[PDB]
Amino acid sequence: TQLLADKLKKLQVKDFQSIPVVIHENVSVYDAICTMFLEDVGTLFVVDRDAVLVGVLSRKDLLRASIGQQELTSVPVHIIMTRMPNITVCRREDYVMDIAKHLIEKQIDALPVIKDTDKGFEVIGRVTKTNMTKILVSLSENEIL
Amino acid sequence: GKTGTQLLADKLKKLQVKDFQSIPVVIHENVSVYDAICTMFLEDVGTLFVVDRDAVLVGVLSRKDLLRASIGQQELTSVPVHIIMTRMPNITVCRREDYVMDIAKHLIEKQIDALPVIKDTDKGFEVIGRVTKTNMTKILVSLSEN
Ligand SMILES: Nc1ncnc2c1ncn2[C@@H]1O[C@H](COP(=O)(O)OP(=O)(O)O)[C@@H](O)[C@H]1O
Ligand SMILES: Nc1ncnc2c1ncn2[C@@H]1O[C@H](COP(=O)(O)OP(=O)(O)O)[C@@H](O)[C@H]1O
Repeated sequence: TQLLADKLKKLQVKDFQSIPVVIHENVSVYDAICTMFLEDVGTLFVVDRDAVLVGVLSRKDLLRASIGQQELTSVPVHIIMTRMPNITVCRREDYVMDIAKHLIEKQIDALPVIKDTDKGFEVIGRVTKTNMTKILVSLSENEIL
Repeated sequence: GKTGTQLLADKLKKLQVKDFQSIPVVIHENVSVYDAICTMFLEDVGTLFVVDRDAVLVGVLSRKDLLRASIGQQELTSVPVHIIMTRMPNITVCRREDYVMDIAKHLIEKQIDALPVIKDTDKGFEVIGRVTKTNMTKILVSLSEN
């Protein structure tokens, strides 16, 4: 059954990514939490003015913040975001299997799908445990490839 | 089925929760929102299950449930979690003998991350395990290594 595993290891992000949810880095912690409920997501991708990736913000970053009791309404998200270097990203041609393992090796719920531009790492989707769970329902229902 | 991907599908459909579950992380219903937020970081989970004086399921709590609460206009941080829990009977649960992929549809269709695994007792559901999207993602990985 090794060529079957081979073939799964070649499913690509292109086909299984969700949209990106992004915020500007100069947005407040309060505003980012708001966006989190409006978009009903679990991770936000933080961008700079033009509009390259610069960090990420999970439910736990924000909860940590709101329990910290700084002036939330004034406090910009670059203060608390997880920053570049230093985020696990992927690209549309990356294999979902690899991505699944990163999500496990690194215990995070989502990766950003970036694109190498003449601006930098721009954000063009996400891939998350939900995507993985969907790919896993699709296979059990024999609906892939 | 006739094909490789069909046989793969066939085994996927036969996997039961009992073999793909994580420990339950469980709090009492008279604990504060603040304590819940702490337990949540301590145990490093995204869903706490809430039980009563008899150890019987009474609700769930997600990370966003507690985020919403901790920034409510009203002070909700000091209040008991039963004020703010998603209550029974509108919690979706599962049992050891349930098929994993039946549970994967529920996670997706109902748009939740975890289902408590429970045991029927004459007094209600006893929490005996956790099933989440992390469990699900591990099964995918295993497909590629195994
Ligand atoms: N793609 C990522 N790359 C690097 N770090 C991340 C990434 N996504 C989240 N993180 C950080 O790692 C932690 C894990 O958060 P995550 O697993 O998404 O959910 P949560 O914090 O809601 O339980 C958070 O501190 C988050 O900011
Ligand atoms: N197993 C469940 N059954 C019923 N409701 C749940 C269950 N798990 C979570 N919920 C509720 O559904 C909403 C979404 O939960 P979930 O996706 O798990 O976390 P979050 O709110 O961080 O996105 C929350 O209000 C939570 O109380």
